Amino acid sequence: GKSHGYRSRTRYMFQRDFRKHGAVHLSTYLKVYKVGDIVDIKANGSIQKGMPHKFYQGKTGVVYNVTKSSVGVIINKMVGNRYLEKRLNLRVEHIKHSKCRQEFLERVKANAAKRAEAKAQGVAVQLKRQPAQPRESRIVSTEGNVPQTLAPVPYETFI
Amino acid sequence: PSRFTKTRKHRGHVSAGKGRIGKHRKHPGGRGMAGGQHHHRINMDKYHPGYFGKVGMRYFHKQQAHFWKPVLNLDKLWTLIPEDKRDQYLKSASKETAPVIDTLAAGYGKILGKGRIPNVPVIVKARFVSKLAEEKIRAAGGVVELIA
Amino acid sequence: GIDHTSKQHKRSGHRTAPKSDNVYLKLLVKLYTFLARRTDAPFNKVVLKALFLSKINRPPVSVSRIARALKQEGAANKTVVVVGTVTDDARIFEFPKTTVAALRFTAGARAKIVKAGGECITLDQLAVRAPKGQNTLILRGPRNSREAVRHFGMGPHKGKAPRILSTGRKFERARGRRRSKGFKV
Amino acid sequence: AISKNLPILKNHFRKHWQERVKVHFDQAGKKVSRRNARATRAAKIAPRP
Amino acid sequence: AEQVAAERAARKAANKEKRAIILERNAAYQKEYETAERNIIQAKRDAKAAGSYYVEAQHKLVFVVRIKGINKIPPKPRKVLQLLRLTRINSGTFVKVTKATLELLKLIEPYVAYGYPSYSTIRQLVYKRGFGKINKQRVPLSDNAIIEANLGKYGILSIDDLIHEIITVGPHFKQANNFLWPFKLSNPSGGWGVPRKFKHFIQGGSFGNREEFINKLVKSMN
Amino acid sequence: VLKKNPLKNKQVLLRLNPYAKVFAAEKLGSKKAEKTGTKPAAVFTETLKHD
Amino acid sequence: AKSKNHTAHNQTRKAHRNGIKKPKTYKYPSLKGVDPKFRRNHKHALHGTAKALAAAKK
RNA sequence: CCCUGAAAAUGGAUGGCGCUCAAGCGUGUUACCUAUACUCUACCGUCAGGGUUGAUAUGAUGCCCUGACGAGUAGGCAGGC
RNA sequence: AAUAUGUAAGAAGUCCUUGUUACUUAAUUGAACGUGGACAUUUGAAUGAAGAGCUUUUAGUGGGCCAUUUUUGGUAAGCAG
RNA sequence: AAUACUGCCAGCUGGGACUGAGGACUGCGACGUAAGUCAAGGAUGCUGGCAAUGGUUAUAUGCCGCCCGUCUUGAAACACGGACCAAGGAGUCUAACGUCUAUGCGAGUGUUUGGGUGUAAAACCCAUACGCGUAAUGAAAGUGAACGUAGGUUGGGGCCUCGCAAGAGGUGCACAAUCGACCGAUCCUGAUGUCUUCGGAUGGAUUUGAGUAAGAGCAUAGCUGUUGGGACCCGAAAGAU
RNA sequence: AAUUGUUGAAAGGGAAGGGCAUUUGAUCA
Repeated sequence: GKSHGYRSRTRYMFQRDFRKHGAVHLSTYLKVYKVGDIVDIKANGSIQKGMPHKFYQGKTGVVYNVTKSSVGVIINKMVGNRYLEKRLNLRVEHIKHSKCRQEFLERVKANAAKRAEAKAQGVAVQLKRQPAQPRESRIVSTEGNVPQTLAPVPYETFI
Repeated sequence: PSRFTKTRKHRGHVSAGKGRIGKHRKHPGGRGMAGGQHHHRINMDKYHPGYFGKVGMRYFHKQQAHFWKPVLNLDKLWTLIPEDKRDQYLKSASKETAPVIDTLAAGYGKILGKGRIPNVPVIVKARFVSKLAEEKIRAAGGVVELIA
Repeated sequence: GIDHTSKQHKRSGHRTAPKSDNVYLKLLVKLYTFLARRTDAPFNKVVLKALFLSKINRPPVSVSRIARALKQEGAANKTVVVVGTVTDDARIFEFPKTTVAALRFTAGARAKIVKAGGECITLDQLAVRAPKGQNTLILRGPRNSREAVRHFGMGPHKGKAPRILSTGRKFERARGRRRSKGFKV
Repeated sequence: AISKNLPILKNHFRKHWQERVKVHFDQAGKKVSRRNARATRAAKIAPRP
Repeated sequence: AEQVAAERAARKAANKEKRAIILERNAAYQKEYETAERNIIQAKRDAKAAGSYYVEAQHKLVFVVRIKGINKIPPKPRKVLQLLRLTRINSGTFVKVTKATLELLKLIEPYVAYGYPSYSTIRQLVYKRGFGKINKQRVPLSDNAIIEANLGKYGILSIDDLIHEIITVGPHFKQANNFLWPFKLSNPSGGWGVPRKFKHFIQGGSFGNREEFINKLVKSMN
Repeated sequence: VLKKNPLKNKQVLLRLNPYAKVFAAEKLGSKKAEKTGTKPAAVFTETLKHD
Repeated sequence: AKSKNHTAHNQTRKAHRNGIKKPKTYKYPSLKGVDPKFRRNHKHALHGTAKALAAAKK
């Protein structure tokens, strides 16, 4: 027949990295998790208790519950034509912090610092980011950089 | 009716509003309530839970006369008194003369405490009373008389 | 042709002009349309929009609810406006003086207001006194308190008043509602 | 047979009920006949009530 | 009731003052255009003369027209076209050049032709097929009053000001472009010039970037 | 009631652009540039024809 | 008489006709699945701060 | 490029007529014809945004202004004989 | 690798002071909810949006096929998947 | 120097086709120092011919065009029914209902079971009962909803005040989520008293309800849908008396 | 009405019937 289990088709997914087997480094257990923090989910093969499902591997979610050694994650799963929230409790081991949120707090702090300093005089704060604008005009000098003529090479039958 | 019935507008259409791939044949799912645990179990479990099975014991020859206990809350207690004297008895808040209500005669066999009746003396006669209703009435200044 | 990003020739989804054939209601609707078109007060537009509401969308407003609304700070000297019917509540005993304008007034509610010291005016009189709706307060009754909306959205693990005719034992209280006969909802 | 969120109805029409349909088309006629019989009895039984 | 003449005179005075400001601003814009063009030309000349090469700045504005029908379109390019306001064939919009816009154009390149427009073709487009968006309606622009009323908050009050905002990307270029309805052009008068449109410009077709060659196609289609 | 096209109706063109009259009077559409002359460097001259 | 078993064709279009909607978020989320001790202490703290606010500002 | 390889049964298919510095083959450039496709205009219907009780004057479900769109089986709704 | 895919790009935010708890901490030590107070041009990347959100009812549907690309069974199939 | 190529002209001008919508003025512009004029928010002037143009049908010409309805992914098929015309012909009715809409009354609602009256199956009037709702939860015994301005907080139309406007503060009906309070069941702890086994005050629950928290319901009619009935119409091979 | 006979009109190289536009014949304000 057909087989669709809790750990089906995870042979290369729930597997430790090369030369990275054994116990887990004592850094994950020292991370402090609070309600509202955004974290990523990455299953670890050494610990088989509280392991997330295949779908929730690599997903990013907010923390809503704190337990002895576990946190609750809310993940939006697309079923049919709608997104449904899923509150799943996972161990600390199979969860890591997300650096995008930290970059957001850093940008916010710099944003407020610039809003203070620039507005102390009140001129062109320009607190908003901009994309890659087209390059402006430039002048190139051929002092020791004379353009070398290039021609296509003949076809060769090297073996 | 017939003029406003959609059949008149459906006249001309071959299927008459019943489809082409599936024609309006006889009962395809059965007659009446054919199937409640085999093919209509999904609907019978997601819309009408509790249809199949027995719950309690059996009460043979259950007469609906022993359970005739109409309820009347405290807020709708002064409505039984006629309006022409309701205001008079509202302003006359004295213990020597208070309005008397016969809830049994009004058709209510039980009084429940809800409504925060005004602090006026009153007399209420009922077959059954509740603890909260009695406490509220006695705090207001009235008394509850037990009648049969 | 156009790769349409939305439905073509779609209706606004709102009710323009009353569906009823009440001549007085149409006259009031015309008057409030004139007001809301030649004035700038949003009160006229709100009243005109509420005049198109159906019976289920226009629940009755009780005198107790009116008193509760007027009990707010600074609302004592305000004109209550109810787009619908004003009912009488026997659970209240002290009704303050007010001025309530509504389409239809229950006889008991009208008697209660008259005895308290208020008056019952219509929407036309309310417009005449306050063309811009000055010092008015709009009251709407509970719309979700109907018995027909409890059955809406029925599903497992919802508890949404299954549609039944009889009540009591052995009436949709068996397997599917208890853990002793299988599953619970 | 079984459909969306509708109530369960118990309709007791499965025998030959079409042969036992009693429609009281003679309500007014029966009332008139009863009144006439009452008047006739009152006339017959003398001033007795 | 004789004050009609007084209001007429006041209206004429206000209109004359407004026209004076418009004329001054138009003269300033024309002087700036001539100065910029001459400055670029002489900069190229000095770069050539001094034993160097002048690398012109990349064009900051492009014009994109749709050359494909609304049938047999993949969903992601279709959505990108809807977001870029290209729902009719032979419809054109102006686009400010950024990284995001460049990657957007790289996705729907097969169904559009885009290139760097010039001041003359921009002015011709705005004059002939220039339509605004007021109250979600396509009201034609035949006076500066409507433009001032619908764009005066951003410092734009005339058709020449709108053209200036289009050609030179500024603080309010987004609003200036959003106010303008997409230009519904016709088929080219002299033809597309290629036997097969659905091939790249280097491959011999209208599909793909045309750079400065888009001006001739736009004027032929307009 | 009807849309008149600029660049073909002089009245509408003048109404839209008051500067059109000054432009036509000064003939700014055909302006002679300064008669300046610069010579390209020998490096560029040789690179042009370097095969 | 064999028949087609399973196919995902047109399912994406069917789901996209009515655009896929993100769940509606609220300022106060549901408090289910939370630690019972934390919920009890939150109830006690909420009662305390409500009483303090009522006593302070009237 | 062309030729042998390369043989199926009613009489027939680059559509055929026919074509040989092609009207065959690859590539380069202009002009020419057209779809219910594109731009404008006239009319009808639908939708949206509005004006119009300061009248004798009626149909404010009436009149007028502006913009956009108009395919279709089963099927739904609405207006009419 | 490419493609495909999740999250964040702000007022439901940030910062200063300090009220509550039966949670917790050696402990006013942390957590949640708070009060007061400060930050509206440029409210915190680009683009777009005949506006968006929400509820009820129900007709028909539950036999598909073909086209590019990836690809299973089969020598192949206008074969099946 | 000229010329080829590309791009510009708010430079001029020759020729041809389609269109004439709107109907006293309202606006934006130009000429004219000024009167006034204009190609400036949709065409007028003059003149000629007749009092034939054009509508319906038949034929002819250039082009296009397979047989109606059903089944089917695929019909015109060598798949099915049709020689023609005239008459009849197919989602109707009842009982209980669901959503919506209209009317009447409204914490009440429904005369027509019946009685009186009656121009006589018409119409009018009426007392008590009765149907549903106003209280629900448990198998049942039973019990039975305000610590509060009928709670706190956020979002929230409207209203009030300040403010030239914009904006700021307060109240915020309806409705969305969450935290609280009370009622029934279950698990618990157990205050006085006492027919020593009765009585269940007070304090809780990751428990549970088709609850309360200023009622919204009842009657009739209308579209659509379901059930039972012969059930949109027609058709079996069978069984019994 | 199906069907049939006469009179009057039209067409007819292995079908008839229809649509897009017009000439001709008959008729029409």
